[PDB]
Amino acid sequence: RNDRKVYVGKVVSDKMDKTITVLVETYKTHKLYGKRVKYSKKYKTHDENNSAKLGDIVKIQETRPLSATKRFRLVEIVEE
Amino acid sequence: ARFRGSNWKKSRRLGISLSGTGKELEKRPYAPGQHGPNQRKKLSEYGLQLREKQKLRYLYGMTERQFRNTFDIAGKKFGVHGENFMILLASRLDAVVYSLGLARTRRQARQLVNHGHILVDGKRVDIPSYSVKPGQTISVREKSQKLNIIVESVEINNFVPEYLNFDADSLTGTFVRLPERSELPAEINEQLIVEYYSR
Amino acid sequence: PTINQLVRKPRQSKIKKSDSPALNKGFNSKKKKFTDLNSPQKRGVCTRVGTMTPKKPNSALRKYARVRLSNNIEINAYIPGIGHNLQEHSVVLVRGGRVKDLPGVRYHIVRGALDTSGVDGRRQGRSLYGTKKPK
Amino acid sequence: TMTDPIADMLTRVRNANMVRHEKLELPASNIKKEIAEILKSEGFIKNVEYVEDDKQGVLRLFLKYGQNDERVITGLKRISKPGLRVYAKASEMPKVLNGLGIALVSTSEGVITDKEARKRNVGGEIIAYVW
Amino acid sequence: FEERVVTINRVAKVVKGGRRFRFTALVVVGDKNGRVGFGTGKAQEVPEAIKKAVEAAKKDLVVVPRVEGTTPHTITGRYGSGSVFMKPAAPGTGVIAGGPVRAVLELAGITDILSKSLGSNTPINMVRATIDGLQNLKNAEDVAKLRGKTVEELYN
RNA sequence: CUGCAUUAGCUAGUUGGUAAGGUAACGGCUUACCAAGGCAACGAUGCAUAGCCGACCUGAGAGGGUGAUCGGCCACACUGGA
RNA sequence: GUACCUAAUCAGAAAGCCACGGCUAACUACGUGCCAGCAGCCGCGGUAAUACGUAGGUGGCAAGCGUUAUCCGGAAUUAUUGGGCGUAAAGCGCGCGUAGGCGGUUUUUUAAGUCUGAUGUGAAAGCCCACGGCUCAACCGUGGAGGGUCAUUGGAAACUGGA
RNA sequence: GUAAACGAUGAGUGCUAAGUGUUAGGGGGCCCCUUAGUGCUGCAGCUAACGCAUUAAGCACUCCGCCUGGGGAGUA
RNA sequence: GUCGAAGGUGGGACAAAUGAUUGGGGUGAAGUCGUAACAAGGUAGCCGUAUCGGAAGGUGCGGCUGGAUC
Ligand SMILES: [Mg+2]
Ligand SMILES: [Mg+2]
Ligand SMILES: [Mg+2]
Ligand SMILES: [Mg+2]
Ligand SMILES: [Mg+2]
Ligand SMILES: [Mg+2]
Ligand SMILES: [Mg+2]
Ligand SMILES: [Mg+2]
Ligand SMILES: [Mg+2]
Ligand SMILES: [Mg+2]
Ligand SMILES: [Mg+2]
Ligand SMILES: [Mg+2]
Repeated sequence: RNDRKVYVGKVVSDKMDKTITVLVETYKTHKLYGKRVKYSKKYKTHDENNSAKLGDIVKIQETRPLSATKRFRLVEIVEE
Repeated sequence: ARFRGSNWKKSRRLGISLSGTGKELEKRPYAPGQHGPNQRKKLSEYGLQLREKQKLRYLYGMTERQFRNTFDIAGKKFGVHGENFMILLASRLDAVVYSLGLARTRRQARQLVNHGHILVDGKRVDIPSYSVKPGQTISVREKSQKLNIIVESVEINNFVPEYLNFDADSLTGTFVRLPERSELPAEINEQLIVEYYSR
Repeated sequence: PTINQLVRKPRQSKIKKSDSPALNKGFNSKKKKFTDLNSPQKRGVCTRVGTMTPKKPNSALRKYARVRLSNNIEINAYIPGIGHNLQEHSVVLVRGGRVKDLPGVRYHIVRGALDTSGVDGRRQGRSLYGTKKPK
Repeated sequence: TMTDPIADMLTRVRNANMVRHEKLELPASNIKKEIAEILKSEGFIKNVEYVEDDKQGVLRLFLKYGQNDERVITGLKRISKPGLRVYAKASEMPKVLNGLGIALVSTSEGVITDKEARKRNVGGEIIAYVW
Repeated sequence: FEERVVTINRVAKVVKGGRRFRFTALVVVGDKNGRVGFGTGKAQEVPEAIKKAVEAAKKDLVVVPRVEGTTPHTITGRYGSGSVFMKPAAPGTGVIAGGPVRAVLELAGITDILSKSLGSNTPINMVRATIDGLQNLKNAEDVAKLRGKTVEELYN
């Protein structure tokens, strides 16, 4: 089986129902200067049991579109 | 040819005998025209570079476009650019025919090739710009074997460079190998020409 | 600047202005809008033809014409050569090139194109002044 | 505050070299000792001594001055910096002064010169150029 | 020694009567075999200024390290606001340099070089910058001696 | 993979959930119901401009400029809707 | 009945354009006289103009040569490579501080950055290199080489990051 | 909420000849050593020059603010 | 019957053109008035501010030397 992409980030919003927003931080090198700059993307993730809470590190895997904006699911909670 | 003007005036201007005999420079070794006899001011660095380029160009009777294209392809090769340019100029069917001695003049050799008298590897080549490579045999067309011009030129035992190998009996030459800078004209400072094309 | 400053705020090149703005605009009649297109020459109609006094220290009467171009921009175009046939309502080709003496003239009239006649008796640099070979 | 201890080391060497001091002392670190050892190995500096101090240690470098007091080290430059880190692949390793100078490179095989890096086919962070 | 007149300048000193003019000459001197010099001379007449410059240039001659008609390593010669980058080139490259730099490099016997004037274009400061660069040029033998290594050890 | 902050707020099917309908198909895709979310100085929203790319022009290079011909992808077919 | 080939006849039908004070290769005469004009810039022209116009001569190119428009270069004049801020343009009047950027020494560990491989992919055409076909060349064909900030997977661990 | 608000010189850190005065200390024999200020003089180095020079405008690393011909205009 | 192109009506937004008149700017006669700055520029100059005057400018207050003879 081909593998879906997996990301690790911190939950920044738990307000929505059965949903958590996970901020994934990556570095983008400047094309000219060459310095890496911190960049963040919020990924809307499915949390069926409303298990996760703001401030917990989480592992998310890509899925089929589960909503208008939700494309990922919560694999596990790495830290709390 | 292509340039068909006064070869003497061009020799006198460039301070070099294009015929290779000095007949142009014997009586009046100074630039042509009204102000020729009067003193000539010193050439600028650009003036010297241009002079050297024009010397080589008019020696081989080439147009500027073709001269510059030849300079480029020479540059793309391996070794010293200037030398490669000069050997590549010498490898022209024009120059090869002249140096074999099938004609007494470079323009004559050019007309011979251009009018279809010359054979390369048994087949007719009519482009004076044709680039002869080592191992190729230059010959005269079977019909043109008895041309007064060719026979008379061959009778005049012109010195044949070492990189060529001519048989006057058969009117057949062979491009044995690439020329050497030693064998090429000594009046040309190719470095100036490289510099000219640098800027 | 520091590298962090260069990343936060990039280096910015100076934009340049055309010396010949009127040639770089077109007009659409149907949409009634100006079009941005680069043109080497433009046709125009001479609103006025007269002489101008050059900026000091130069002194002369310089021949010029005010031309309404096809894009509808009014400009002052210099008339080169000795003598001209141009009058008001003449149709002319205008190219780029400013006259340094004349303050407002940023264009030249092309000689020997459309209505503009070639300079008569020009025998050197005829192509510049629209004169045919004399022979 | 102090942001680049390596750059400080190279500047101390540069400053002492300008005034033709025989020796210089600096606060020690494992990287700075390794840099010093390469400089002695390449013949840029005479000697390196380490003194335990109960803090971070002290490195003592003895500088080399040729006959006529000609300086063996002409120049030193920090390449990779805290502000902008510089790395090279083994293929892309730079030559300093056409091989007359050296580049000190931090590689997974240790802190080494550019020549060793090309030989071992291991790239890394370019710490400095010394010529 | 070959001599090339880089620039001639008419300079003026103002007096009560008016301006008094003299001519200044900058001349490069070289044997075309690794020794080059520069000198300036001032006189009422250009020939006399040239002559004084030649004598000055001969007094100060700098030895230039050359590796087969090129420089040993890349160098940027800097003097005042004058800056000249010089990079060694392969044979047949020719002298790629502009104005004063060309005169200095040619008379030093360098036939192949890549150069760019990065600073002032004032002739004297360009020349001084060029000379500075050549003075800071080093040869492998000397570097090896200074570093107590063989030339082979220098290159590994 | 684009400019502009003399454009700083934006959004209410909007953000999520539940159920149903609908589609080749996942899905606010749609509709009721429930909750108040979602986006934004890491530039949202607005305004201007533009088909995109393989390439092409220039430059020692790093870069800068451009997107004819040919090939790929997209969009359009008097205008708008079905 | 095209290409090509052969034979016969004929130098006969086949050179123009710009420039020549400096940059920038190439100067004289005559006319004109701050006029007429020239001009990219410095400028030139008011009576002995190598700068205007023409002529002779020369220079640069050539079935082209010039002009205009536009882009890159030269321009290190947005400077990562590769500039600066006492007096030239440029240090906020000065604190307190938030985000961000950056950060002392040692050990252990990890392996995100970093380094080193493998695999897949980055169409073809093009560029580049080589070879081959066209009388040559342009052009055409073929094979390499190159092109990711790429993905996946195996190692190394000094430095940066994490613990 | 602005001044020629000036050292027309951002802040932090380290390094690089000396001589001399002065302010508040510390230490050891009037002298010597030392810490933090405040002046003058002066190498190396730097600078277009003037000058700066352990109170850098020297040699370095970090971060911030600012500049890119003059006028129009600090205007609309 | 729902949805629905076009069309109609309404209050706003933005952009461009034009408008009696008016404001400062620029350029151009060897125009008119004075002489403010550059020397101790004949009251050192300049900076911020306030006020006054045909005009440059004057004066007050604070500041700077990028001034100050003997
Ligand atoms: Mg469009
Ligand atoms: Mg460049
Ligand atoms: Mg003309
Ligand atoms: Mg540039
Ligand atoms: Mg200033
Ligand atoms: Mg301050
Ligand atoms: Mg391809
Ligand atoms: Mg202020
Ligand atoms: Mg003190
Ligand atoms: Mg006064
Ligand atoms: Mg006064
Ligand atoms: Mg009063």
